[PDB]
Amino acid sequence: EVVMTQSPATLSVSPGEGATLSCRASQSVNTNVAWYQQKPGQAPRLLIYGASTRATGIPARFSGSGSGTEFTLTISTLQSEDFAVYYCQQYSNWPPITFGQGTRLEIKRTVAAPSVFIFPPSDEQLKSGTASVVCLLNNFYPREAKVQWKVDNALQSGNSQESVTEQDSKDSTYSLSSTLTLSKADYEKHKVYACEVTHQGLSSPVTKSFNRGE
Repeated sequence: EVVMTQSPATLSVSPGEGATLSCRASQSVNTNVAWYQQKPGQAPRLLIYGASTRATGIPARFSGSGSGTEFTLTISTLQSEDFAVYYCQQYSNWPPITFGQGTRLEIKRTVAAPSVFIFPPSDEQLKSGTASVVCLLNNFYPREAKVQWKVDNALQSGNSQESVTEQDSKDSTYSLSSTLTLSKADYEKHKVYACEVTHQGLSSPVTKSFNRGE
Protein backbone atom coordinates (compact mmCIF):
# COMPACT_ATOMS: atom_id res chain seq x y z
CA GLU A 1 0.00 0.00 0.00
CA VAL A 2 0.95 3.67 -0.44
CA VAL A 3 1.60 5.10 3.03
CA MET A 4 0.68 8.78 3.37
CA THR A 5 2.39 10.55 6.27
CA GLN A 6 1.10 13.97 7.22
CA SER A 7 3.00 16.47 9.32
CA PRO A 8 2.95 18.06 11.75
CA ALA A 9 0.37 16.03 13.71
CA THR A 10 -0.94 19.21 15.36
CA LEU A 11 -0.69 22.86 14.37
CA SER A 12 -1.68 26.05 16.20
CA VAL A 13 -1.91 29.28 14.16
CA SER A 14 -2.96 32.89 14.83
CA PRO A 15 -6.09 34.31 13.15
CA GLY A 16 -5.33 36.13 9.92
CA GLU A 17 -2.06 34.24 9.40
CA GLY A 18 -1.39 31.27 7.13
CA ALA A 19 -1.19 27.56 7.88
CA THR A 20 1.00 25.12 5.92
CA LEU A 21 0.16 21.41 6.08
CA SER A 22 2.34 18.72 4.51
CA CYS A 23 1.87 15.21 3.20
CA ARG A 24 4.47 12.76 1.90
CA ALA A 25 3.69 9.57 -0.02
CA SER A 26 5.84 6.45 0.22
CA GLN A 27 6.02 6.30 -3.59
CA SER A 28 5.13 8.66 -6.41
CA VAL A 29 1.40 9.28 -6.80
CA ASN A 30 1.80 11.98 -9.52
CA THR A 31 -0.99 14.50 -8.82
CA ASN A 32 -3.63 11.94 -7.81
CA VAL A 33 -4.14 13.45 -4.35
CA ALA A 34 -7.10 15.02 -2.54
CA TRP A 35 -7.43 17.00 0.69
CA TYR A 36 -10.35 16.96 3.15
CA GLN A 37 -11.51 19.07 6.09
CA GLN A 38 -13.34 17.37 8.97
CA LYS A 39 -14.99 19.41 11.72
CA PRO A 40 -16.05 17.73 14.98
CA GLY A 41 -19.05 15.47 14.67
CA GLN A 42 -19.23 15.94 10.90
CA ALA A 43 -18.33 14.05 7.74
CA PRO A 44 -15.20 15.05 5.78
CA ARG A 45 -15.56 17.80 3.18
CA LEU A 46 -13.55 17.68 -0.05
CA LEU A 47 -11.31 20.78 -0.38
CA ILE A 48 -8.82 20.04 -3.18
CA TYR A 49 -8.38 17.29 -5.76
CA GLY A 50 -5.76 16.66 -8.41
CA ALA A 51 -3.30 18.08 -5.83
CA SER A 52 -4.19 21.66 -6.78
CA THR A 53 -7.80 21.98 -8.04
CA ARG A 54 -10.23 23.66 -5.64
CA ALA A 55 -13.53 21.81 -5.24
CA THR A 56 -16.78 23.61 -6.03
CA GLY A 57 -17.85 25.94 -3.23
CA ILE A 58 -14.42 26.02 -1.53
CA PRO A 59 -13.04 29.51 -0.66
CA ALA A 60 -9.96 30.74 -2.52
CA ARG A 61 -7.95 30.91 0.72
CA PHE A 62 -7.53 27.10 0.48
CA SER A 63 -4.78 26.12 -1.97
CA GLY A 64 -2.97 22.87 -2.74
CA SER A 65 0.32 22.17 -4.47
CA GLY A 66 2.88 19.47 -5.16
CA SER A 67 3.61 16.47 -7.33
CA GLY A 68 5.16 13.03 -7.03
CA THR A 69 5.72 12.37 -3.33
CA GLU A 70 5.43 15.83 -1.69
CA PHE A 71 2.15 17.70 -1.23
CA THR A 72 1.12 20.87 0.57
CA LEU A 73 -2.17 22.43 1.64
CA THR A 74 -1.98 26.15 2.41
CA ILE A 75 -4.77 27.98 4.25
CA SER A 76 -4.43 31.76 4.13
CA THR A 77 -6.18 34.33 6.36
CA LEU A 78 -7.13 31.75 8.99
CA GLN A 79 -10.49 32.22 10.75
CA SER A 80 -11.79 30.63 13.96
CA GLU A 81 -14.15 28.49 11.87
CA ASP A 82 -11.18 26.74 10.22
CA PHE A 83 -10.61 24.65 13.36
CA ALA A 84 -10.68 21.09 12.03
CA VAL A 85 -8.70 17.95 11.24
CA TYR A 86 -7.30 17.93 7.69
CA TYR A 87 -6.65 14.66 5.83
CA CYS A 88 -4.86 13.89 2.61
CA GLN A 89 -5.81 10.98 0.35
CA GLN A 90 -4.15 9.23 -2.60
CA TYR A 91 -6.06 7.61 -5.45
CA SER A 92 -3.11 6.80 -7.70
CA ASN A 93 -2.50 3.21 -6.57
CA TRP A 94 -5.46 1.29 -5.17
CA PRO A 95 -6.85 -0.88 -3.63
CA PRO A 96 -6.32 0.08 -0.91
CA ILE A 97 -7.30 3.72 -1.11
CA THR A 98 -5.16 5.30 1.62
CA PHE A 99 -5.42 8.41 3.79
CA GLY A 100 -2.89 10.33 5.81
CA GLN A 101 -3.32 10.18 9.56
CA GLY A 102 -4.68 13.78 9.78
CA THR A 103 -3.36 17.11 11.06
CA ARG A 104 -5.32 18.89 13.79
CA LEU A 105 -5.43 22.67 13.30
CA GLU A 106 -6.11 24.82 16.38
CA ILE A 107 -6.81 28.56 16.06
CA LYS A 108 -5.12 30.83 18.59
CA ARG A 109 -6.81 33.72 20.36
CA THR A 110 -6.25 36.18 23.21
CA VAL A 111 -5.42 34.50 26.53
CA ALA A 112 -8.59 34.10 28.58
CA ALA A 113 -8.68 32.95 32.21
CA PRO A 114 -11.36 30.38 33.14
CA SER A 115 -14.36 31.14 35.28
CA VAL A 116 -14.39 28.38 37.91
CA PHE A 117 -17.47 26.72 39.45
CA ILE A 118 -17.72 23.79 41.89
CA PHE A 119 -20.76 21.52 42.34
CA PRO A 120 -21.50 19.22 45.33
CA PRO A 121 -23.16 15.84 44.73
CA SER A 122 -26.93 15.77 44.60
CA ASP A 123 -28.87 14.12 47.40
CA GLU A 124 -30.38 11.87 44.72
CA GLN A 125 -26.95 10.49 43.78
CA LEU A 126 -26.00 9.96 47.41
CA LYS A 127 -28.85 7.44 47.69
CA SER A 128 -26.88 5.27 45.22
CA GLY A 129 -23.69 4.94 47.31
CA THR A 130 -21.48 7.17 45.11
CA ALA A 131 -20.76 10.91 45.21
CA SER A 132 -19.49 12.92 42.25
CA VAL A 133 -18.00 16.36 42.88
CA VAL A 134 -17.67 18.41 39.69
CA CYS A 135 -15.43 21.44 38.94
CA LEU A 136 -16.19 23.47 35.77
CA LEU A 137 -13.61 25.72 34.03
CA ASN A 138 -15.52 27.80 31.54
CA ASN A 139 -14.39 29.62 28.35
CA PHE A 140 -10.62 29.78 28.60
CA TYR A 141 -7.53 29.79 26.35
CA PRO A 142 -4.99 28.23 25.95
CA ARG A 143 -6.18 24.66 26.49
CA GLU A 144 -3.44 23.74 29.01
CA ALA A 145 -4.75 23.97 32.57
CA LYS A 146 -4.04 22.15 35.81
CA VAL A 147 -6.87 21.18 38.14
CA GLN A 148 -6.14 19.61 41.53
CA TRP A 149 -8.59 18.39 44.16
CA LYS A 150 -8.15 18.76 47.92
CA VAL A 151 -10.45 17.15 50.52
CA ASP A 152 -9.85 18.58 54.02
CA ASN A 153 -6.50 19.83 52.64
CA ALA A 154 -5.45 16.34 51.41
CA LEU A 155 -4.41 16.28 47.76
CA GLN A 156 -6.44 13.72 45.81
CA SER A 157 -4.83 11.23 43.41
CA GLY A 158 -6.25 8.55 41.16
CA ASN A 159 -9.96 9.36 41.62
CA SER A 160 -10.68 12.15 39.14
CA GLN A 161 -11.13 12.39 35.38
CA GLU A 162 -11.33 15.43 33.13
CA SER A 163 -13.07 16.19 29.84
CA VAL A 164 -12.47 19.18 27.52
CA THR A 165 -14.84 20.55 24.88
CA GLU A 166 -13.84 20.94 21.27
CA GLN A 167 -12.47 24.37 20.51
CA ASP A 168 -15.40 26.76 20.01
CA SER A 169 -15.71 27.60 16.31
CA LYS A 170 -16.88 31.16 17.04
CA ASP A 171 -14.64 32.41 19.89
CA SER A 172 -11.88 29.72 19.93
CA THR A 173 -12.21 29.02 23.68
CA TYR A 174 -12.30 25.74 25.61
CA SER A 175 -14.25 24.54 28.63
CA LEU A 176 -13.20 21.76 30.97
CA SER A 177 -14.97 19.58 33.54
CA SER A 178 -13.17 17.59 36.26
CA THR A 179 -15.12 14.97 38.23
CA LEU A 180 -13.94 13.66 41.59
CA THR A 181 -15.60 10.32 42.41
CA LEU A 182 -15.93 9.11 46.02
CA SER A 183 -18.00 6.57 47.85
CA LYS A 184 -20.86 7.99 49.89
CA ALA A 185 -19.17 6.90 53.14
CA ASP A 186 -15.96 8.75 52.29
CA TYR A 187 -17.94 11.80 51.14
CA GLU A 188 -19.77 11.93 54.48
CA LYS A 189 -16.55 11.67 56.54
CA HIS A 190 -15.00 14.81 55.10
CA LYS A 191 -16.04 18.44 55.16
CA VAL A 192 -14.11 20.82 52.90
CA TYR A 193 -14.05 20.04 49.16
CA ALA A 194 -11.87 22.31 47.05
CA CYS A 195 -10.60 22.43 43.47
CA GLU A 196 -7.47 24.45 42.64
CA VAL A 197 -6.95 25.76 39.11
CA THR A 198 -3.68 26.81 37.46
CA HIS A 199 -3.74 28.56 34.07
CA GLN A 200 -1.67 31.02 32.05
CA GLY A 201 -4.35 33.69 32.36
CA LEU A 202 -4.39 33.54 36.19
CA SER A 203 -1.76 35.52 38.11
CA SER A 204 -2.10 32.98 40.94
CA PRO A 205 -4.05 29.72 41.41
CA VAL A 206 -7.80 30.05 41.91
CA THR A 207 -9.53 27.89 44.53
CA LYS A 208 -13.26 27.23 44.75
CA SER A 209 -14.61 25.19 47.63
CA PHE A 210 -17.68 24.22 49.60
CA ASN A 211 -18.31 22.69 53.01
CA ARG A 212 -20.49 19.59 53.08
CA GLY A 213 -23.70 20.24 54.99
CA GLU A 214 -23.48 24.02 54.68
